[PDB]
Amino acid sequence: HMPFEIVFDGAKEFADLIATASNLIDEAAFKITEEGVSMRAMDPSRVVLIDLNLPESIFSKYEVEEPETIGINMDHFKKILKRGKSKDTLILRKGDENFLEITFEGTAKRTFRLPLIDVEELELELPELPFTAKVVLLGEVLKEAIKDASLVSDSLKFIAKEDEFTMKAEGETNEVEIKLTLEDEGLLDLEVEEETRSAYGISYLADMVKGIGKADEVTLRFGTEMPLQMDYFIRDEGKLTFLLAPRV
Amino acid sequence: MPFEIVFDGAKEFADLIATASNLIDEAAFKITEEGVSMRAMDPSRVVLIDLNLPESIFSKYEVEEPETIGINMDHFKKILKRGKSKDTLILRKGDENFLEITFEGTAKRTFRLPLIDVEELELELPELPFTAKVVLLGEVLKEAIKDASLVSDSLKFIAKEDEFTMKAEGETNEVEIKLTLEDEGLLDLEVEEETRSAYGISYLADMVKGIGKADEVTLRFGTEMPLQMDYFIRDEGKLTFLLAPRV
Amino acid sequence: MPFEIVFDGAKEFADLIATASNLIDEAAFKITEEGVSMRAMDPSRVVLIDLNLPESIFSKYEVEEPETIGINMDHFKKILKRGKSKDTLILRKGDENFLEITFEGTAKRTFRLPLIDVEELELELPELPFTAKVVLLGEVLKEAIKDASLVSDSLKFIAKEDEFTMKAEGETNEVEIKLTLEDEGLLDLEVEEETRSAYGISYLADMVKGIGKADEVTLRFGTEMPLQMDYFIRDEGKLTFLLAPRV
Repeated sequence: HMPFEIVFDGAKEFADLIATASNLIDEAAFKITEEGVSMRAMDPSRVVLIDLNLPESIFSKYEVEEPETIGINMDHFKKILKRGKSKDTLILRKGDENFLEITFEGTAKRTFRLPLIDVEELELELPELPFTAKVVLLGEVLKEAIKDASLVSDSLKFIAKEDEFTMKAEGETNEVEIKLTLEDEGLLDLEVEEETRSAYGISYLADMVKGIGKADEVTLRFGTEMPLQMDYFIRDEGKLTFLLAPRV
Repeated sequence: MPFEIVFDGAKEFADLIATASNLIDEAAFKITEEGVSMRAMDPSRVVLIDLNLPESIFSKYEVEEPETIGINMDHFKKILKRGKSKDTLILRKGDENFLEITFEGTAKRTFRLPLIDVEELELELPELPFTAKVVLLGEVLKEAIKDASLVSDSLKFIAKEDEFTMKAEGETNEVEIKLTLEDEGLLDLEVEEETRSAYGISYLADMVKGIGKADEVTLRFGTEMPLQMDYFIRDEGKLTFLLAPRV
Repeated sequence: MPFEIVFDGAKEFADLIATASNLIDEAAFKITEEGVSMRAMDPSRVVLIDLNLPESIFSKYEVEEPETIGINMDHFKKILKRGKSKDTLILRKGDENFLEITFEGTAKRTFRLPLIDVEELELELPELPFTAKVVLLGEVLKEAIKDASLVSDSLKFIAKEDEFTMKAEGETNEVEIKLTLEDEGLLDLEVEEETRSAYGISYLADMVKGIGKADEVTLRFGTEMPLQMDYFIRDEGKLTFLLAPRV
């Protein structure tokens, strides 16, 4: 565990990224190499897989001597990261000691000391899955549909056809459909190999999109009775990815 | 029995229904060729509400045959709360027995709302001998009710020739809200005789919860008489509360 | 008739009373012709609090009868939270035992807040040998108190000739806020010798709750001495907390 210094401009954007990921997980092992920071984790129900990739190109300073792996209490990390202001600089620094030093530089110099726990890593791989449908769309639409489907049901059907993406949720007698064509604003891109249907639990969906903003582009990939893969991009270089198991 | 009604400004429409459903729970909407109307009482039969929306405030108004539909107001409120200020609202009914609510904006979002049948009542609004008419900004009204709640649970209205007063007194505390024509918040006053009545704050509070700050509100009342309070939606639709006085 | 005081900007006045009520329950106001003054302790007898409002901050200040009134701060605060930022606040004491509070804006609103008899103790705001003085933005100050609240119950303050340093430590975790004259949030630093003290966060939490981020706070303290926190009210008035230290 050699020392490193990592620096990020915009402490608030970082917090909101960490907060999204932390919605599902509680402890995570961050891999720090000379190429970037990568975190890969499942939530306790072993239904969501989170994968964070922050290449070194999104950091204003990235001094990493030797590749190591630190364990972080995600909720404690978030309580601290939430004190960052939008124009603050975030500095994550480790010395010889077994804690993390999180510093905010702006109107003052605020320094926290975050104790480094140990996390047991699972053999977690991001496999190449045969997704038959791909969908880029505004977070605004996505956040909307999960909130609207929550009014009716616990699960949300996704239905992708050559020219229309559709979410649908059926309750005791109440029903909601959201429908999107390339003629719509919310829909940026739609690639369907074959007509594709699948369903996913709103509870998990609500937590994955909770930290996404109305303005962001989200990519969806999914297949008939296959995982849902949702990802968006951080400073157009970092990537946050969720893999979500279906309802069967 | 199909129809199609289109309203530009989904969020405005919600604010309207949300004002109505503060006191109502279930309503029959009368859909005719001239507009949509609804007349409901609250559970304690203290308040009559009367919503009229002429065809001229809808962008598209296609009604084949006049009809009446009953709506669970609370469910309808929940769905209407999902519209954005720039969405277009579409109220469509096919030959089936539910209500298609649709928001066209960044996406097409469609809800099916089951209809219900509603105990309708000998609901008529006779003209009553009001001796006082006040017109005032909504924020003056919302203020004086929120202020009065701190002291009492009744609000006394008192009109003389050139002063309008709301007064609320408790055991030791007391608040008074005086309005004269010189004040920006009063837009009009007409009093034929000195008028005094009192009304409950619980009901009043709920009547104005959904009223904008800069809305023009009209109050008509009379000594130991009901309080008629109305204000306009888009200058052509009208919302009326009739409120029973206190002893 | 015994006095009439007028203050343009009711919400500004409210926010000031609201600051000094986070610690105080009852208080005696000394109304002289020079201005209004107020000096109270919190129930712990740990924070001394002292408010002074020179008559030059009031648009109208007529005092016939210099006297002293007693006020239930929570009741006063409930009323004062009803003034709008464009309201004119009026305080009238007539012959009787109540304080008439008026908001003049879009309407005339009047409250009668009943006065009370407060066991006014003898409170001297003494002079103390402070060795460190710091001026800084509320934003910094409120953050440090929130930050430090995630770790500990006390907050060390540490002034050296060049840097000001708040520091809170628990069993495992640590926060540390450091300010030099090169930082935008420090505006004045005057240190006579190296100074260190400690204070309860819970009390610091309430003293700053009502302070705006744009505000300018003056800290004076010395080793194991009270903490003196000033912030000014329209440049003429002064609010002053005095905070017994933690050992």
